Amino acid sequence: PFGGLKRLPAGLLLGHGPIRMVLAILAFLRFTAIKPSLGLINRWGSVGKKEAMEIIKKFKKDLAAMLRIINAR
Amino acid sequence: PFGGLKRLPAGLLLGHGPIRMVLAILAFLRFTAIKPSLGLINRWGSVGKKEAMEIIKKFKKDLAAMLRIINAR
Repeated sequence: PFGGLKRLPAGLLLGHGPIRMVLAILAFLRFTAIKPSLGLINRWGSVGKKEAMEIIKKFKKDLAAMLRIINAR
Repeated sequence: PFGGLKRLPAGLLLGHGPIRMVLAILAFLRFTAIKPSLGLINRWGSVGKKEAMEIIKKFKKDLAAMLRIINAR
């Protein structure tokens, strides 16, 4: 009925939480052309290049999976 | 400040709202391995293949841009 999340965890949109979820909500804001908060931008600017690259590349493969689901539907 | 979004709009996690934002939050839930609600699943299964392909391909361009920014940092 509600799925795994009733709402975003407190502080996420302000840059607090696990780095993968912070980068995912940053991706969500970019997908929807919404400006992120200052805390979120600070978090984005402070993540190590390596771990962020890994996280975003995995996001890329998640999108690829969604596209395959759409094609196969 | 706190960015253009203090919280997700009402109903979005339950599948209500513009299709781009609904697919963006589905992407977020996939990125973070969180199960979507039945309403979101219904939206996902009901969206036109063409329109969803276009939206998700644009998301792929957004992730490419984020990766570009990380590489530039």
